[PDB]
Amino acid sequence: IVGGKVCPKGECPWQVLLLVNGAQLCGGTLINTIWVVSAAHCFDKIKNWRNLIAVLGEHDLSEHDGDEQSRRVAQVIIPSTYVPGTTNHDIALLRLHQPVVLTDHVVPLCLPERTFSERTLAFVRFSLVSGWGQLLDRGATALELMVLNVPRLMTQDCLQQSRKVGDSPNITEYMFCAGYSDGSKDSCKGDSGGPHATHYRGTWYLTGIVSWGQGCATVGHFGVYTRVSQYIEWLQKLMRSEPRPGVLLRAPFP
Amino acid sequence: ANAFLEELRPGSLERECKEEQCSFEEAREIFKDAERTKLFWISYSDGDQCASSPCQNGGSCKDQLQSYICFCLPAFEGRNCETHKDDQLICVNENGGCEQYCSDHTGTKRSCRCHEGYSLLADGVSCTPTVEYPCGKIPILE
Amino acid sequence: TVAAYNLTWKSTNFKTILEWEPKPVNQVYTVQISTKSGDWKSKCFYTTDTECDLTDEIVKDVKQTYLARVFSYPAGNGEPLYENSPEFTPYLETNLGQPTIQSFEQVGTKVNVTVEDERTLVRRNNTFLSLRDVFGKDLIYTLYYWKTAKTNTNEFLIDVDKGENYCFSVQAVIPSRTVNRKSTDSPVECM
Ligand SMILES: *C[C@@](*)(O)[C@H](CCCNC(=N)N)NC(=O)CNC(=O)[C@H](CCC(=O)O)NS(=O)(=O)c1cccc2c(N(C)C)cccc12
Ligand SMILES: *[C@@H]1O[C@H](CO)[C@@H](O)[C@H](O)[C@H]1O
Ligand SMILES: *[C@@H]1O[C@@H](C)[C@@H](O)[C@@H](O)[C@@H]1O
Ligand SMILES: [Ca+2]
Ligand SMILES: [Ca+2]
Ligand SMILES: [Ca+2]
Ligand SMILES: [Ca+2]
Ligand SMILES: [Ca+2]
Ligand SMILES: [Ca+2]
Ligand SMILES: [Ca+2]
Ligand SMILES: [Cl-]
Ligand SMILES: [Cl-]
Ligand SMILES: [Cl-]
Ligand SMILES: [Mg+2]
Ligand SMILES: [Mg+2]
Ligand code: NA
Repeated sequence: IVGGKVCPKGECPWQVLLLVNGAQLCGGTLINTIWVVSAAHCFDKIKNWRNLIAVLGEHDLSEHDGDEQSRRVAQVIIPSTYVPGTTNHDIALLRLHQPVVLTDHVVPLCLPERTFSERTLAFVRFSLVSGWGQLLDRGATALELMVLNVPRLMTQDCLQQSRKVGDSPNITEYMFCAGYSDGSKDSCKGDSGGPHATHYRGTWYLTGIVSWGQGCATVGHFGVYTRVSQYIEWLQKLMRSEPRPGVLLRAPFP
Repeated sequence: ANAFLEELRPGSLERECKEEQCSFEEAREIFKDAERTKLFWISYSDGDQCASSPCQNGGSCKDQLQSYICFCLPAFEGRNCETHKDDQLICVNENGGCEQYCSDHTGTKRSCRCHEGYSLLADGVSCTPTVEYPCGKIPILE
Repeated sequence: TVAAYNLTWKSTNFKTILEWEPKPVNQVYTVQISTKSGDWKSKCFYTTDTECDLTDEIVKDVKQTYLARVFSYPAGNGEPLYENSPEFTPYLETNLGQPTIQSFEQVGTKVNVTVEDERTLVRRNNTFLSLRDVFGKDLIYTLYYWKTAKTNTNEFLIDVDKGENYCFSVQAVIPSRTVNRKSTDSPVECM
């Protein structure tokens, strides 16, 4: 996160830290006691599928306390349409091997229905993005969880304002822009998989996943987030599925 | 207006324009200067655009030049107070007032629903947790 | 479908209507309005009109700056096509309505001319505010008589040659504006 603040411990209680071979990999969002949503691209270079861990209740990566809960990741489910090395369909659903235990420091974010998300949540201007990613583009990651409030744009507005870059990825119906074009504030590398969370009438909902941006807080560019509303039925169906033996499952989308 | 030997009388705004309709020339006979006459004439001949009663639903009309403004009662809006705020209870209008999920039902009233972990209250729109740690709430702040 | 165009704000005494083109053919419209940091509120849902009254939203704060956008939806129904309006700041841009002379009186050697309070669409405490309630010292009235007088209130006190009949017309003015600075002249009234 660039230009954010530290999230007071306990105030981002659905944030997940994913680790691969005990090293920090990406963020994620807890959506009930067993299932986490993150970004597909986080898993492009994984070789040791059996050494993925999700940590809930984390805040300060330099100190341990009794609020952290770690669970092995039993399954990583990615849409079959996702192409490694590219940005479209940038979502993963992770099944934890055992449930985390809900506490004052560990609570899921609500996964909304599609129509509610498209018709109501999409028009709430600001939402929170969070993570332990880079503090500056090409700068060292954060030790304390950081959070940032960002405004959402419809794609037509995002496209016109944005400085043209030759060879850049298309903004598709599966993604939406949010943030600021003036260089001040954005999510960044190492925040991927983390929630874009929207508050509506006293409850918080998952509306985006940190996905891709040109650098981070580049002038003339916004952060781009996976539109989670396009995957509600896909996530719901998969959460009803029976576990497979291998960890990675490519599942058809739609 | 003109009648036998009335034009022997000097002109009178009240007699000729307020109590009767006056022609442009009768008006000019009163004001004399062309510019004074046109300033009078611009409004006098404009017409009362409120005479068609355009403001609906108990609203109030104020005449302007070639135009009017409608002041609506609190339950109406629109140029002519034609839109009934009470007829607007559909999910795209502020989520139908549902706290969480809204479902349209054509002909009959929209209904409101809740995420798992919550249940719908007596009021048909509010949601209440049914579990200790429902999704989307921050325990240390509540 | 085609996006709306020539989005234009029509506003007098805070009654504020957005207008656009074109007439729809197999498409309907919905309007949204917001302030720069606020949430978008929908209005005129699936209308086939090419106007949308936004008075009730903008009178919540007439000094805010509002952005509207008009969505076009294919008849019977990704993100839709849409077009943004110009920004609109009601206190700076609303037209001042045509005023009316309420009365004039000869108080001996002088004539008082009183301008009727000009009602606006801003409500407070369940009643409509006047232009002077909203603008305060930003609003003056000007009187043309037969030459000119100006007032910080709704009344003028002018000197008159006795037994002579005078004619009056008045204009609402916001002297700090450069555009839409003055109303049209009131109807002329005469002694
Ligand atoms: C994996 C996540 O931790 C991280 C989150 C970044 C969120 N960023 C912002 N909110 N600003 N996501 C990624 O690292 C995914 N990759 C990129 O964002 C990528 C980084 C390179 C860069 O130029 O910044 N940028 S990109 O998505 O725009 C992108 C993707 C693919 C190809 C690109 C090229 N080509 C064709 C070589 C050029 C430029 C950007 C490209
Ligand atoms: C008289 O009323 C009609 C509608 O009833 C309106 O269109 C005119 O503008 C008004 O003068
Ligand atoms: C004019 O104003 C409207 C709002 C209503 O109150 C009417 O009763 C009145 O004449
Ligand atoms: Ca820790
Ligand atoms: Ca006569
Ligand atoms: Ca006559
Ligand atoms: Ca005459
Ligand atoms: Ca007569
Ligand atoms: Ca004559
Ligand atoms: Ca008129
Ligand atoms: Cl485990
Ligand atoms: Cl990036
Ligand atoms: Cl006034
Ligand atoms: Mg008389
Ligand atoms: Mg004559
Ligand atoms: Na920027």
